[PDB]
Amino acid sequence: NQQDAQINLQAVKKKYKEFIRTFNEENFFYKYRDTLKRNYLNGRYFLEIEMEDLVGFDETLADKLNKQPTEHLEIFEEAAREVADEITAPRPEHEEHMHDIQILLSNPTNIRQLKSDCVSKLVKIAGIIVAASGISAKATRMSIQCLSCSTVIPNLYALPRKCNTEQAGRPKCPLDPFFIMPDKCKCVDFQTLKLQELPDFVPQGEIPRHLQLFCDRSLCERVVPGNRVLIQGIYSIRKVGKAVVGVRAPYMRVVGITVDSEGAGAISRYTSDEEEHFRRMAASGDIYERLSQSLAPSIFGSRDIKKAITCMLFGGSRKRLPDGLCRRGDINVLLLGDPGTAKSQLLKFVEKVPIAVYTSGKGSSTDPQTRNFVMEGGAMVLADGGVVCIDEFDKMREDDRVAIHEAMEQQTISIAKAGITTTLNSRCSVLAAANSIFGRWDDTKGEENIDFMPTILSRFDMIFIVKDIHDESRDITLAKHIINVHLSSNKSAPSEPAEGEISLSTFKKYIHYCRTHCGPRLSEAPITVRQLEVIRISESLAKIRLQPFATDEHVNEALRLFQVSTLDAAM
Amino acid sequence: LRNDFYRQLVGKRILIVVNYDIDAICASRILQALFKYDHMLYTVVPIMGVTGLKRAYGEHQGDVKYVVLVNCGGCVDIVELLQPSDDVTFFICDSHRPLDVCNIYSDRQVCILGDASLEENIPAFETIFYDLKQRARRQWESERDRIMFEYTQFSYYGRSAALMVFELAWKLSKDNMDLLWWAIVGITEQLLLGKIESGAYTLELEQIQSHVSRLTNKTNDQNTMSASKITFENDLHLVLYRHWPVTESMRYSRYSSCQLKLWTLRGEKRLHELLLEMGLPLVHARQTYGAMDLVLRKEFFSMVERLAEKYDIADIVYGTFTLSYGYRSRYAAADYVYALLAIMESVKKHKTPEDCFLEASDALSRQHKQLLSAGIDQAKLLHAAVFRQVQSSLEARQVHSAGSFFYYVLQEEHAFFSYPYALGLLARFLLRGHVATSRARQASDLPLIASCPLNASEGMCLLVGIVPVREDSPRNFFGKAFEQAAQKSGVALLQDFFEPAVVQLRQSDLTRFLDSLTV
Amino acid sequence: DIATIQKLSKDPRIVERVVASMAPSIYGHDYIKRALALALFGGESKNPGEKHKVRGDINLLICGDPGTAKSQFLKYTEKVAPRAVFTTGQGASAVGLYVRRNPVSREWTLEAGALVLADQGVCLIDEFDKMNDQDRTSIHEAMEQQSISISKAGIVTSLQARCTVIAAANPIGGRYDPSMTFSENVNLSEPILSRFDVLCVVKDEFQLAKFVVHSHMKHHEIPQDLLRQYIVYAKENIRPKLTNIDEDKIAKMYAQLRQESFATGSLPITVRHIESVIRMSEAHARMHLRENVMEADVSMAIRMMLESFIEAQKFSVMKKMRSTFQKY
Ligand SMILES: Nc1ncnc2c1ncn2[C@@H]1O[C@H](COP(=O)(O)OP(=O)(O)O)[C@@H](O)[C@H]1O
Ligand SMILES: Nc1ncnc2c1ncn2[C@@H]1O[C@H](COP(=O)(O)OP(=O)(O)O)[C@@H](O)[C@H]1O
Repeated sequence: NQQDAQINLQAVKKKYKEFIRTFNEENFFYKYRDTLKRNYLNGRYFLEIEMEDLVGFDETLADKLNKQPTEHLEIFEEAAREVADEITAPRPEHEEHMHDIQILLSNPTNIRQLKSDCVSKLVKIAGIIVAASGISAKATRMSIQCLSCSTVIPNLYALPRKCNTEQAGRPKCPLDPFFIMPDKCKCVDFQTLKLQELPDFVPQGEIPRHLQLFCDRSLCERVVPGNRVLIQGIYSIRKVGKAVVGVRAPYMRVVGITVDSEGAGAISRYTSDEEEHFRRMAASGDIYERLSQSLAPSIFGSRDIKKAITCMLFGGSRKRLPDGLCRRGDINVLLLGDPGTAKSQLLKFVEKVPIAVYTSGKGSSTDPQTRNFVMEGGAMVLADGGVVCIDEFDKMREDDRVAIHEAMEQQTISIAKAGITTTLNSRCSVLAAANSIFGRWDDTKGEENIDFMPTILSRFDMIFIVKDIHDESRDITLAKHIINVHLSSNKSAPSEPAEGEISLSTFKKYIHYCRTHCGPRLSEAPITVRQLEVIRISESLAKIRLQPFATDEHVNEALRLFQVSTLDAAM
Repeated sequence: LRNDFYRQLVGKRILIVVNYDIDAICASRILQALFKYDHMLYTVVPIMGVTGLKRAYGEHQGDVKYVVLVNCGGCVDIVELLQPSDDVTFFICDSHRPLDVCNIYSDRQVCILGDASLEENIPAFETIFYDLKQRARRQWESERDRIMFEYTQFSYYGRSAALMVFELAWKLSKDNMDLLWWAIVGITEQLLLGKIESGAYTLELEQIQSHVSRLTNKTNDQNTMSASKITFENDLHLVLYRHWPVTESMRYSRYSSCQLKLWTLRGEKRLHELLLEMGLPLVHARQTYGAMDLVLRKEFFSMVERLAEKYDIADIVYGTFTLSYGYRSRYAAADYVYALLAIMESVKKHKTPEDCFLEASDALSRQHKQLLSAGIDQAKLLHAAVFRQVQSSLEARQVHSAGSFFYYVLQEEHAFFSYPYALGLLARFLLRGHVATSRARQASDLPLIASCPLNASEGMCLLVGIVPVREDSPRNFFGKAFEQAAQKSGVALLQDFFEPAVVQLRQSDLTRFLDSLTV
Repeated sequence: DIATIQKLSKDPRIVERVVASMAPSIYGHDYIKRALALALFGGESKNPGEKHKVRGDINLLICGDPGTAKSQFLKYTEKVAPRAVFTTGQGASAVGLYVRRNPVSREWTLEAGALVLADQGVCLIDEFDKMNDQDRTSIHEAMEQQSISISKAGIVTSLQARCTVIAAANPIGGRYDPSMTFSENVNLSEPILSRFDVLCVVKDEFQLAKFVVHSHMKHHEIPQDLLRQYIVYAKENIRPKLTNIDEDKIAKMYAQLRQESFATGSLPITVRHIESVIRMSEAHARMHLRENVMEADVSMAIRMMLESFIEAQKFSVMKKMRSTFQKY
């Protein structure tokens, strides 16, 4: 109790506690005080605070606090418990027992700026998460048979010479009869967190550097990779010294990160006016052919045939049976043709317009730490509800072309590198893109576009080819569909003014209601076995007209779209 | 004197709160309160121009005879405009100062709050409204040496809007310390010698001081949080000291920029070489003052006041006020007026101007303080989008001399500048740049004119006016100057705004207007 | 030392002045003086709204001969450029040009791709056609979708591509093919060539000998010690855009020459065949600091297409000549 300065107590003595009990303005709302109450709505055992409210009281703690928070934040812990435990009952008549807590703080900086000077010090910076480990273990105390004292620890030595199997007369017991007894112990968490620097601070001629992090109790299970963070930590150490002389320890820990809310993407992890938006357009029975000029909302293609998408994104219905089979609710569609038609950028947009990945061939596609063989998996990762559209089928190795035959016609998945069998499946699908042989002159004739199999042309449906067909009338138009489309690089906003050819995000959630209600069906009702086996698109229209049911031949609208394809394999 | 008039104010009424100004709400919100204080219901006006005068009042052809005038009076022989007056009384507290004597007399329907030691304009009624022919004109013109020296040479503005109301009200058992802050709002609104002159500022070092250095109604126990009365200190009106780092002031400040030449490099080396003499760090010169470490933040002004004595900037010490409510802050009165203009947002909804007026009048409450933060934000970026034309201009030299003044034109609008008064600022930022600094002052001290691209309002060549600097008090010929080409030719001209120095031409009928106006 | 550039290096006379000092080796092949007068001179973001980021890359090659200068092809620009990254091709090219997201643990080192280093720089290449396809996978889509794809490792990561592609390859099966098509003149792929931009060719039939012996007797215009910072200015300063000036003309260059030059070798005409142009028609103002673009820079761009293209088509060679020399 050296009360001249640096006192051991003042904070928990009267001060920080009383600051808490002074954080008080009227309405009877201005509190740092009932916060934890509504934390106690569940037993959260934490609380958030600022770095510029102490300054609202003083100028003396701010500098004294930020220096040795390794002490102050546990002073604050003690203040917290010894204040809050008053609250379990006004007078002595309710308590199971107290418990443990947390306190959480809140100008940014970078990684290439902080060094030997910036040690034992609190900081604000911002980065981008990479990956990190699991949740293992840590305690605060336990004890030993030999003396049975709660093994008090400074920091989250090994019982020197005193044994305490000792006072039995003489008979002695040197050199540690200390069997650590964890049944008496305490317990904490861990994650060991991770960051990458910005894409703005010279990783180009140089290398992008980074460092490791360290967490404690409740702040794991909070953060996963592909996110963007702001933080406060400590520049602290793990090694010792005086390594040709003394090279040593980087890391940090956490105190109180603050993460980002980047705009409009993250309806991913953490309204009914929009339903009124949704439904009064579908009240109009003008969506089937209206949104045949929407899926390419700003450029030309598939125009009168884009109606055939209405079945696929909603899909049919994975109509299980009493018998064995789980039918092909997944169903596949095709494109194929030459470049120049905007076929590269169109599907580029389609990733923007549910969830997938997009490139073609060899570019997805068949650690030095804690001796566990990780395996991140296969191709249902982003596609089990997500579906894809990709080029270069034959333009790909044939080792990773068995899987497609297992993936696709059935999702007949399995594993054989080690000895265990992933029995995976998915509600997924693909489209194909192309630059294979000779296009429209090929499609009418026979069957050699792919130079290995007749299988393909097996379990696929509509054959809609991409061409740059000579049409002198349309030559000038697409000679003029292309300049200001490119030039001024301007086609952003005025596509959304359409009736229902609009509002990509609204469309995303239109759809993620539309299919996402139930397994609707149909009504009672050249016409071959495979073309037939389109019955799944008989099912489709009840999500397209949003019916329960429909009959055969009003939805043979698609047959007018498919007979276009049949000319390829007419005879 | 309205100790006799004010006590008449019990019947029906209107509280006009006149055309665009900060002065308005300052000197009215007081009384939007005081009306329900006397159990009076209040009624208010959005005004944008004399346009608004009778398209609003003409909707209200009644006789409600306890009536305001502020920011107008330089309008008409106000019975001739406001003819439905039979005995309908008006009450004037206008700052639109130089008024004609047509408007005071018929002394039933106006009240003369005019008393001054300048008795020079007496027979104007004995000249104009009274006027053998030859000698009549001899009087007419030889005394229009003084009369037309009024209202045909220049124009200016006077004194407060509710400091009169303060003078009424501190007697009435009312110590609304908040409303004294509101007074200071009105002070640095236009009494700032940086904007329009006080001079007697140095003797209002006594005035409100003696009001409140008098008064600590808790002289012994004043250590509480809410509504601690405000305190005088010698401080700055440098640009927005508080929430952004020093280097933002040192960049975006004019009284550096006029004297230190900062947009170029040697400004910066020289700056560093003074931050040597202060010995401040550079991180510390790039964190918000509220964000920095402390003893530097503490010892700032103590050193800056003195060892800035020697380096071409004499006039950074001023006298000002600043306070908070509790523990979140310490606001500054000067850290507000540049926030005020931020909701003066000239958006193309048609909703924006008036409703933002309601918003701003909702703003000066202690209860309504969240929004002000966004205003501060906007102001900073505005101040740095200033530069968006400055170096591109001052180095490209868009500058036009054009005779016995200096001439500028912008030809592309900004959503920043749809709101007009930017046109005053950039003039007052940049004439310094080249036309003052790369030369002697001989080519510096002349006023300047500023085009206004109207990319939204169909093209109408909006304008504002400017003085030479270091002799400001010599009133603006531009009060008249632009009537020249208007008087010579006249070309689609309007004076639709309250102000003299404001006009509206056609997009493409402006050059010959100039060649007329060159003289 | 700024009195040269601002008065001398923004004319179109500079395609003599700079061409005076472009390739101080011998007189030969005045085309590429124009070419390299353009080649370091571009790069643009202009990402559109709602679609993606579109395009700012250049993509070039010539098919040479053993005895030509397709080895000694590219040297001078190494020192000068704001960014330059050199690699001779396969023979010792590696695949490192396999990242499970397994950060390089202690004394464990594994490596990754150099494309982002000197992003907005170049890959300077001989033996381009020799390299390995699994490296070509990385090398391709930088130029197509402005991104590339690590393939089914722990991560399926990418690598940022705002950059340019140049090379100095060797022919196929010999020395050189005639006006007969160029896929068989040198054996690249097509869907890699779909993203390719610029061309020139070096054959020779029958001053120089006196030159070569004088140059073998060395007993022992632009300034040399600045000339980067001008090209910085051409890569920095002036950047206009425009609507269709008269390029609707190209609905003929599309339709007619799709169909007059119909069936010999006459596919390779596209909007990417002029997106290639679009990258450098603008660049005339990067050279000139124009702030606008007219048909002046068009016709010179067409003089480059007019001249590069005619070699890449069948020995029906006049198909370009009457058809476009009026636009020369
Ligand atoms: N009808 C069209 N509308 C818009 N752009 C088009 C059209 N036809 C071709 N294009 C152009 O084609 C380019 C894409 O060509 P791409 O499909 O990549 O060729 P390839 O399939 O051989 O790679 C786009 O940049 C686009 O500008
Ligand atoms: N048009 C030319 N201009 C200048 N030098 C030439 C030209 N043609 C051939 N040469 C000569 O060719 C020599 C280089 O031949 P080289 O490029 O090494 O053959 P390769 O490419 O198969 O290795 C040079 O030393 C140069 O003098």
